[PDB]
Amino acid sequence: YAWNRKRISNCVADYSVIYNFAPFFAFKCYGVSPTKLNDLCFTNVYADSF
Amino acid sequence: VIRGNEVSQIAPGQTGNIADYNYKLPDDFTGCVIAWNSNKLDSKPSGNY
Amino acid sequence: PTYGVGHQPYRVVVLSFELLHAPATVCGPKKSTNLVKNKCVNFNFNGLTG
Repeated sequence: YAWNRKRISNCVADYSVIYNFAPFFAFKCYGVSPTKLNDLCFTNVYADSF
Repeated sequence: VIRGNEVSQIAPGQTGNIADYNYKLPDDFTGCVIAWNSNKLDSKPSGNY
Repeated sequence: PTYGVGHQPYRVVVLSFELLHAPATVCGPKKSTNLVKNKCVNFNFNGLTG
């Protein structure tokens, strides 16, 4: 009910180091593919943890 | 033997570490993939190397 | 063994099949039938049905 929201901007994002941080099975994505996140790039990334 | 993160990379048309440098499946691959947990056999409390 | 379920070891066996270009060598348990000619029949030649 009080989920955090962290803004991520002005940095280089390496999405392959996420797998070494938490023990999860699938990097479930909807609009993109989890293996193509290192080539294309965005404006802002928002992280919501609950 | 791989880890649980990289089971999704054993698939045709995949990009990662195992798919690019260890084990690559073709784009027109036909066949089956069978993966199962082996925590009780391939792991030790001191660390299997 | 104290690691998470996403970092536990996993045994992977990949079975790759060669589709029919040569005479078949690996065929499963189906009994054969005597060949009949000059009659409208259903046929099953090495998995090719017709």
